[PDB]
Amino acid sequence: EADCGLRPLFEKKSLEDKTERELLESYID
Amino acid sequence: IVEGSDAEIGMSPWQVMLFRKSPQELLCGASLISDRWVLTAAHCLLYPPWDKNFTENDLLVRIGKHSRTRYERNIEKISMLEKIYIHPRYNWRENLDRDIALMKLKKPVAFSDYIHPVCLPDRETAASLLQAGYKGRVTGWGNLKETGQPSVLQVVNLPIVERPVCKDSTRIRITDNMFCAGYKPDEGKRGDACEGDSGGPFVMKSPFNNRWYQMGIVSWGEGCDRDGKYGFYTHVFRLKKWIQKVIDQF
Amino acid sequence: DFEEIPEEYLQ
Ligand SMILES: *[C@@H]1O[C@H](CO)[C@@H](O)[C@H](O)[C@H]1NC(C)=O
Ligand SMILES: Cc1ccc(CN)cc1
Ligand code: NA
Ligand code: NA
Repeated sequence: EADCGLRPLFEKKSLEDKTERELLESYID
Repeated sequence: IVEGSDAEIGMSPWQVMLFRKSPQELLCGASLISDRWVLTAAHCLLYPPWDKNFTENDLLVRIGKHSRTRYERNIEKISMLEKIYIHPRYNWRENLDRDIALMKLKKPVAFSDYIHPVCLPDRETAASLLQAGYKGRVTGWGNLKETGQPSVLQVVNLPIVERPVCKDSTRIRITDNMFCAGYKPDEGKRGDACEGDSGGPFVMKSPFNNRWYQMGIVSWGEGCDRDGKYGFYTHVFRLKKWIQKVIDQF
Repeated sequence: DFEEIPEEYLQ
């Protein structure tokens, strides 16, 4: 779907879940 | 999930529970990829060594859930299966190569705050993100330890492991249709999927477009959270041509 | 111990 992967309670409201930053910090490139 | 934590509400709105009708029980995880299509592991539906060969009418899928055991009135949706499709080269005899299956729902599920599809990766997203050290996220209602069961959906973030380390951890033949993830003994963090989590998603949040992509399917592990062992995941991008063929045809 | 689901989904 064009809207895939954007969570109504997080990305769609610009709210961050409690551990997604751990993922971002591992993406070292 | 071993050494995970309780999910936040709506944290994994593509999570699906594969549910046996009789006896009523959790069979596996799965994921929502569109309003009519659910992705899971083939071995959740077909595994002859254990006399497992489910038909459509044996099963339901439950979408939008958080609690493992409760009927989440006004939140979850329960869908019947129209048709199961198993990869024609799924290798149940040897090593679970190509451990992937699709389920088409009888009717579309309505999206909500709790129900929303995950993306499937393109080649470029897969090439950028499927790298040793990069972390993904595994979710499920499976057991909390190898040898107990959670009240609510569990979540754990785990790093992808270098392919030689994956291969050197096991006597099973590892293929290009698998990747492995988990911490090494020296790394001082732990975590894994466990029984009941298979078929669920390994997801990564693209830093390029801020969308979640399903890179893996929880496939197999020797025990759960054992030192020196890793969890193995179906490589979704490598099998995407089959996914596309099924959805285009049916 | 799973809570019973509505009978409509089992018919
Ligand atoms: C699984 O069961 C179906 C019957 O619904 C049968 O057609 C199929 O050949 C079986 N496959 C295996 C590997 O036993
Ligand atoms: C990835 C994974 C890890 C552990 C199990 C349970 N043996 C299944 C799947
Ligand atoms: Na080996
Ligand atoms: Na391990």
